[PDB]
Amino acid sequence: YNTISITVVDADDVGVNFVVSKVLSTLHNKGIFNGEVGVTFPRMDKNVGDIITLFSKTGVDRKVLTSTLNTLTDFIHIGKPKEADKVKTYRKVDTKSKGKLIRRCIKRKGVSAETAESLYGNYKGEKCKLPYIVVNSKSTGQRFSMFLEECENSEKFNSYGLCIV
Amino acid sequence: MQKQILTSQKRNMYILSRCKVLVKNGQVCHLHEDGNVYTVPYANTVFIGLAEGTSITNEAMSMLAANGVIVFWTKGGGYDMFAADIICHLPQADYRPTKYMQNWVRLWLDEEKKLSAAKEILKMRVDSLSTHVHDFGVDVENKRVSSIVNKFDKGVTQATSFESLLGHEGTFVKSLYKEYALEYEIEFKRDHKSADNYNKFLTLGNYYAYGIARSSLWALGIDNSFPLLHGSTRRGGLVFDVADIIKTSIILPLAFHAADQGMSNTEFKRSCVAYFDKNDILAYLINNIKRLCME
Amino acid sequence: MQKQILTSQKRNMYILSRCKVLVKNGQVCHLHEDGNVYTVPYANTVFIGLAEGTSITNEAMSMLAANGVIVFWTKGGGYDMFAADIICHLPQADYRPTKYMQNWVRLWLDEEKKLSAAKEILKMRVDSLSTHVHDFGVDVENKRVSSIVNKFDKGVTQATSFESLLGHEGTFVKSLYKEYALEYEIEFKRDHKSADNYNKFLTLGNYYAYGIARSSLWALGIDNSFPLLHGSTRRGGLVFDVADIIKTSIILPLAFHAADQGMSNTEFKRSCVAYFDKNDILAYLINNIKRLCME
Amino acid sequence: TKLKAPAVLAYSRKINPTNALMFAVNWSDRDNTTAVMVGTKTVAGTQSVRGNPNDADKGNIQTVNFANLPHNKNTLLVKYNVKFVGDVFKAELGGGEYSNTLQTALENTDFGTLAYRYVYNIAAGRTLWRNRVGAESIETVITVNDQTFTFSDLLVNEFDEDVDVAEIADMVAGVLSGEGFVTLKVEHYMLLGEGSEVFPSQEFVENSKLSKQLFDLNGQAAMHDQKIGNAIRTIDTWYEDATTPIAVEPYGSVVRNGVAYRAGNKTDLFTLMDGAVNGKSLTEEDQMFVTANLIRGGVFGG
Amino acid sequence: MFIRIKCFSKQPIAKKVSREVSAYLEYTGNNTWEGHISGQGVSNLQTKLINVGKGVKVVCNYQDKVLFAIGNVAMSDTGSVPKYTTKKVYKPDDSIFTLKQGLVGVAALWHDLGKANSYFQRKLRGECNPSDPVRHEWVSGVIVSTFAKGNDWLSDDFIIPEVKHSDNVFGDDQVLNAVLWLINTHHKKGLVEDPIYRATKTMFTETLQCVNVNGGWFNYGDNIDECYKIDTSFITDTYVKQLNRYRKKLLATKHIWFTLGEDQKIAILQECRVALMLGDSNFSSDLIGGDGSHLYANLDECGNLKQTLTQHLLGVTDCALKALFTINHHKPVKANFIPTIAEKGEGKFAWQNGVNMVDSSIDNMFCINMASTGKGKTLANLKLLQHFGNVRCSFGLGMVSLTKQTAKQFLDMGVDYNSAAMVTGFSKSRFNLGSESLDQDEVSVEYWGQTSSLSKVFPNNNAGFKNKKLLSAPILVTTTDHLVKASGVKKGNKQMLPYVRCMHSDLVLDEIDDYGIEDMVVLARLVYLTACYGNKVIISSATITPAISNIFYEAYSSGYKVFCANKQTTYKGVNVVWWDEFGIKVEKVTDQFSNLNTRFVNKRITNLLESTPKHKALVVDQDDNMEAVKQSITTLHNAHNSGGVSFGLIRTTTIKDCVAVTQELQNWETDLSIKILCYHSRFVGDTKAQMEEYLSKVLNRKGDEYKKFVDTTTPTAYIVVATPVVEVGRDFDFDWAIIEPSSERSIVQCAGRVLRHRSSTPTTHNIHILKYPFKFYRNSNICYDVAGYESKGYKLKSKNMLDIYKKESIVNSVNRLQGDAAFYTKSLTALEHKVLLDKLTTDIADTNVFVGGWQLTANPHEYCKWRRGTKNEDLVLTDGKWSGNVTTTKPIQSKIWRKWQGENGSITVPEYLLDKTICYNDFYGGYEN
DNA sequence: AGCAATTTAAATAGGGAAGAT
DNA sequence: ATCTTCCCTATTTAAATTGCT
Ligand SMILES: [Mn+2]
Ligand SMILES: [Mn+2]
Repeated sequence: YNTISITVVDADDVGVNFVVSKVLSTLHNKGIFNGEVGVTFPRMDKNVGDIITLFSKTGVDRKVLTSTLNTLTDFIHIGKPKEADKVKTYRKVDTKSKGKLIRRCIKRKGVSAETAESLYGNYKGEKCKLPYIVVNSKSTGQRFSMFLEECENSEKFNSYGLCIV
Repeated sequence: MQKQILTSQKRNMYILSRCKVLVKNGQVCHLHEDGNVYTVPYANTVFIGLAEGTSITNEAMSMLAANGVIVFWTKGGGYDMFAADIICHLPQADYRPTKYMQNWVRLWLDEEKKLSAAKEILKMRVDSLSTHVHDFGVDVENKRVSSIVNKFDKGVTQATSFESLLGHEGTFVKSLYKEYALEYEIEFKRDHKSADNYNKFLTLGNYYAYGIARSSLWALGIDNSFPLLHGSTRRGGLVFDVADIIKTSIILPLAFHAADQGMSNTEFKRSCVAYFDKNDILAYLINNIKRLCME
Repeated sequence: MQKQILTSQKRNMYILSRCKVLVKNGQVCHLHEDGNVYTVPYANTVFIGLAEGTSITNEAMSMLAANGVIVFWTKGGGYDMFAADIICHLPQADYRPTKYMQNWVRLWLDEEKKLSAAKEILKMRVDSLSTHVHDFGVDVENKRVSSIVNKFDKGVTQATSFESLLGHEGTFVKSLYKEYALEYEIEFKRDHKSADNYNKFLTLGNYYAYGIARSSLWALGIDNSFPLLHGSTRRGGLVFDVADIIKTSIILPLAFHAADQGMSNTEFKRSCVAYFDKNDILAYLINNIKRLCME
Repeated sequence: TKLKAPAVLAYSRKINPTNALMFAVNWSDRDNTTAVMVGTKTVAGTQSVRGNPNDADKGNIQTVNFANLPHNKNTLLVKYNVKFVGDVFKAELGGGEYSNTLQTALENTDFGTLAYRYVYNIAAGRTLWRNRVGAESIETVITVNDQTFTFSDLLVNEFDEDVDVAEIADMVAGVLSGEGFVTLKVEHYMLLGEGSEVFPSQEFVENSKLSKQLFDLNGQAAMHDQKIGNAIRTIDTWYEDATTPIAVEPYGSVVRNGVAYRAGNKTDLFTLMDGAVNGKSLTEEDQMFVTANLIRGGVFGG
Repeated sequence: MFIRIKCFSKQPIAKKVSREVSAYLEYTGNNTWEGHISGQGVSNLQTKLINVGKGVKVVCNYQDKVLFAIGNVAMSDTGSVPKYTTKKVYKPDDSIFTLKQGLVGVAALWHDLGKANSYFQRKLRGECNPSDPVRHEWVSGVIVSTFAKGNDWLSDDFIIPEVKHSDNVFGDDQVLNAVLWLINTHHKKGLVEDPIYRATKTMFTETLQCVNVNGGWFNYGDNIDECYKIDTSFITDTYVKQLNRYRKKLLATKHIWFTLGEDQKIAILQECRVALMLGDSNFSSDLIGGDGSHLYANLDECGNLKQTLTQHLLGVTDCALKALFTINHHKPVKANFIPTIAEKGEGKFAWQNGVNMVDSSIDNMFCINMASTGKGKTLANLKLLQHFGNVRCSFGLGMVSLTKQTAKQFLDMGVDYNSAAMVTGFSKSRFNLGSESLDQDEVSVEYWGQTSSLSKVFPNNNAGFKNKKLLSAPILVTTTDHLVKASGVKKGNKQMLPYVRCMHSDLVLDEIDDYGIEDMVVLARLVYLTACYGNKVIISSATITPAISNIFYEAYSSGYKVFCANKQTTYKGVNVVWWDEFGIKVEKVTDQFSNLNTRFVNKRITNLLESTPKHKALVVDQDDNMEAVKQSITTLHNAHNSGGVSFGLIRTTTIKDCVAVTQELQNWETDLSIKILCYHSRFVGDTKAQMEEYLSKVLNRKGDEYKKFVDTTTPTAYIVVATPVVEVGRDFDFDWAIIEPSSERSIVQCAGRVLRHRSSTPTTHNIHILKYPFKFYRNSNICYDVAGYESKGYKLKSKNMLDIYKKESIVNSVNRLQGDAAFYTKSLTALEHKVLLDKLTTDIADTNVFVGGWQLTANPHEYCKWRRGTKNEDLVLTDGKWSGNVTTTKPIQSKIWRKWQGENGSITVPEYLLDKTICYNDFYGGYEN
């Protein structure tokens, strides 16, 4: 599948990962990831890396995405579209912490608050140490951290560039 | 085999490989690998080169030098010359240094022409970048590369001293290194001691650039002891200064393409000499040095 | 890599005749038509001249130039009467020290500094005479040689031009040629085309001092296109200017002794190695040309 | 010779910016300035510290600040006054056996370029670190001695030529080379979008404390004066291996990258001022760097 | 330089060396090259002729002397190039080589019999403590002793009997006792704590009977019964026949063992032990792979079971036999014939023609080079070594920097790295700055050299860089601690490499007086061991005391007695070569060394005394030494100065004394322009090195180059307050010195730091000796023990230097050269000589120099410790941040002339001063505040 | 003890072919 | 062509043994 590169440059004044996350947000908000364009990162060791890599099967051109990232052009670099027979596809993994599932136990099982604390008191509290990005969510008005990890390649992708199922 | 290199306008730097050069029936010929003899016309060549697998004889040497055809010994490829004599005005009638050589000396001496020629060598280095456009490399007309080019142009034009020009030259060279690293998805930092593909491929490509710049400086009789940017104690600094023109325009994209596809060194050598033969890079350096020294 | 021997500390010098020079198992060796392959100490060779009937491959030049051996050919303009173009390839692949070019050309361009440098190199003739004495020929301290050295110094002190210099050369050399000839009881006319030993040994020593002078020049980076002596009969450049320091002190006494004591060409050649390494003439010329450029 | 540097030698700060107060406007309704309020949301979570494992059962009710634009204004306005002051060669604590030699060694400083890069860092948006990111429109208005200057498209990384920055740079270099002061009221209007989250400067919190303090003057979000002063002097493109302009430091040191560019390679300020008072020939760029440090100021004693 | 190279080689190793030797010389035909080349060309030809591979057979002749000989080519004994050399040349009553072969073979087949107990099996498998209660060498010794008590141990079937715990395994049979000591001490020597035994035991068996299990073998002792229940699975074919053939070899040769002397037995058993550890470590290093199970000896890196004990014993036997053969039948690789040595010395080196008075064919030589400093002592030592032929020597010197100085002299005169090997085993970070290309200095560690044939018998092909430089060096310019381990070690196989090094190489020890008393004892032990194999000892010390020169001669004489009776040759005596800058004297001395040595000493004294007095010392009368230092500085500046500028050296004793003198002089109000330096040893890597290079370049007074390293325009007192680090190995030249008295050799050495380079005589006085050491105010009972030979057993009756020294005296080496034992309680010189003869005596004691009987034990390596210092922990400065309790402080900034800063490095603090903060400072390093 | 005959074998030289530049 | 590596190719040296005087 042919692919394109979006490398964050000159982001020292601002962290590199903040520019990476803003690149993800601007690629989300102006379309791009309809259902078939996916992201991958060549340098996840402990950081998310500074290269966004889009491996759309139909083909991503330079002009559409450089018009999309007109806001990041001061510290971005776009390579010409190259080809890759295999891309290392990542997916979204989310975390739950206490009250999250407590409200689920309010609205699914219909139990009271104290017994919902009782079934979950000694449980939960997982801690994801995977490399991540920090995403502005616009439909739900709060900003969060989204965790990415390696999984088998899927035909369909989300609106963010990660695998489905 | 037989190889033609245009150098100035009409004289041709002949390169002969796997052949035995001697005198047959009163004129210089050479037996090739296929057992077929080939003669050489004295009128159209001034530089004749002896690549790998090549032997020349004494009366062939004498008759070649008596016809104005001055011979040099080179490593196979034609741009890695290790042995020659010095160009004169005429080979037989007199012994004077070439006008180009004398002009270079005078320009180097007076401090103002040396500064103006240092600015000019960097102007033509930016020209070289645009002139020699590659396919696999980055776009020279791209906005980041053009911003680097205009930054270098402003910095060279506004500078009044050599150490400012050295800082600006290093900024431009390593900025193009950073741009090509941003292309080829790698953390590239220029060090000669590294054993990775990009650094060692750039190192041996730089050695090829030094060889072709040495041939271009020799072919107009320019000596190897008058550097423009580099210091007076730098041995062969003019070879490095002339090779700087094509290090970041030709050697750098070819070397990064070679490390990207990962092929071996001899076929990188054949790619470098193919780019030198196709676009007449030595002729570009010859005309560059003529325009620098003539002023 | 090591120090790879200083080129002043190389002692072997050769002028090969009627042979095919090649590389056989990494060896610089010349093969004759009788099937004899004689090796050459290429890491210790000062120069290899090539006489008529000689031939050399590429690889032999490649590992002679990497070891800093100057290779010239005795034909072409090698008839020594015009002395226009003795075809002399140098190893410029090694990037030479530059400062001797800088001080040399600072004094070259300045014509008054060139005139003074010419006078110093003309005084080096009599300096060579005094330093290098011979015990089988002319005593330097006798009345004729002391008188002509005094006349030469008092003429070169009051000299005004290079035309006046050309004339003082006529006197010194011609009359030293003659003074030896009268003491060796031989009517002698210097002729490069003459068949007598007194001239063939002199031309062989001319080629030997050519090789020593050119190796001393190249060592410092000095070329040949910057001579100090300009004249009608002084075609040949700086290598003959350095070489005629040691005609009448070294080359001429050895050639006259050889001819008188019936030496063969081979032993005269060897007598030349013995005098050029016992008194260390290459380091003498190299240090003295450092004294010449200096500032 | 051997003019040894005074141990009390210091220079005053010559680029004094105010705190960058932050307001919410529209793009075509630029006069209605509503102050951006730092909200603060509570987060429930137990404490996890290395020194107190016994206290991890209960506690640490933390309340972390945030600052967004309101949902009716799409433009963030940043107001601050940058005050350039002259006589940068006067040492305030130093003296004049060394500082007077510095005066007479840095008199050939081209202040034009120094000032250009200062006003270019003012105008292009170097003072707007994380909130110029992702903005579809950048605007800078500079008011100086009853003169208004408008800047729209200036790429901040390279200092390209525009006659507007140059115009102000003239009076700024005339101040910095001579005696006096000049004040640039800088208002930045960046169109981020409707309700986009803005970035004030951060107070230092402890390893524990709370997650993040945003900088408040009288309840309103702002950014630090020294942080803007970091932005203005971010002009250093003259160290060896200079890729991007860094803040002019006496050691060329950036904390956030974990490397120092001018330390340990004879291009630090101190070796250059000792070379200046011992009188070796400086180039224009390192002398400009030394004058930029003296404009920045700081104690140089040892 | 005209050389001729001939090739003896077979193979195409007559072909691929021909390319390199035909790159540098002309071909004269018949595999012979001949021509002219430079000395650097000789070095390049050596470097690319040796590196080309193994089997190079090259002989080079410069004129007619052999330049070099690649390989073990016999080449020339008289003529050069032999005909065919086949076999069976001499075949003598070798006797002692058959004795060493029998002892090593019998012991090596019995050295690891004690690993067969069940405790060692579960130790290798790993279910118990890896430290045994009793070490397996002692268990194997118990096995052999029980077998010898039961059956006739020399001619019987083996069968391992039921053994119990034995406190002692040493009986009376001298040969059995030799085999038992070889078995038990194949890992470590036994250590005897007993004071009466240490007082009295001298003989071979009579000391060996006191070596019990409690001397290190008996670790804890709770599983002894499991440690002595043993299986007998060794009874196989090849093990039994190997044991039988070696036992019968010993049986046939042990008749010459009783005809040996004590000295022989000790040296022969030391050689046997060294060969036994060589074979044991050689077989333990390599992995053999195959095993017959049920019993095991060693473990691999993965801990798996390997090297079963039958084939382990067989492999250790053959490797030790081969070790012995190559160390006893080696023609070792010697250095090049340096052509810049053999010519005449001119002027002040004209005494170096004394080598033309020495015989070139002597098998042994004991040089006592009493020449003064600045005369080229080490060059004269190399000349004396090269007078006997090609050079093979170990230049063992104190300090790293003195080895660097001798290496730089060897480099710039004639010696390349194909013959020289500078060894400093610490990898110091002192680099040369300014210009790497324009250095022409900083002798480094490469050693192109030539690998000797002895590397194949060492463990895992010797080692990497360091031990290859140790063993294979023709000339080994080394720090001395790489050679004093030849005499023996506590634990491990660190004895074998300097032992085999000093076996085939000469020993050259320069300025042995700067070493400690125990250091000099173990150095004379090394001299005895070097003389045990016929090598020549060159001692080079000007201020030699008769006692020292005598005990070094007696060590060499006992060693040459070992070597003479070892080759069954009648002992004619030792060729003693007395040498100084005024003459030489070579005598065959077998007895009356003392009168000849004192006559040479008196002749050197009379050749020193009619020369002009260069150091006139006045002992001050001022009691308080602080103001004595003040008044002496004022007086010697007003008398000794070069146009107002004077250089003074305040030699004090210890570090806090140095900072006390510095802090007094900095606060001292005077019209003199005092500029103070601190020059002690407690300093950080950077700071210390910087002081060294500066001081060496400002106190160089052979030329006027220093006028540019200091401000000589203004009249200034440049004062350097230093500890004994200035009086050892420093080429410094002060105008005058003020000395705190600690020892008389300190007085002579600090006289040697004044007018060292000039020849102008002083007029009035150039040395002012302090009235008392500063320890008098801290300890009036004993004050000269710090950096001196006063001690608790040798106390001066008075500490006044008017009582114990001359008030006006010309200080030279004469007082140290003469030697006086009477009146040692009220004079410093006789106190010095007393200690020197009362510690380095001709006895064996236990910490003495003739040590016999104790070499078998671990006692001379425990109670006589080389470089015996205090605990010494190292506070390390890491990038400006100190490690321990350091606390950087600020100096007085009154008169400091030069102060170099430091960021890295380490300071050596005694554990006593670790209690408090050492308070490191940039000017003066360590103190008490 | 030197040698001779005579075997035995290790190695040296060379020519042809093929693969590199 | 040039030069290198390797495989024949057998030609060419060195050792080894042993009656014989
Ligand atoms: Mn063991
Ligand atoms: Mn063992």
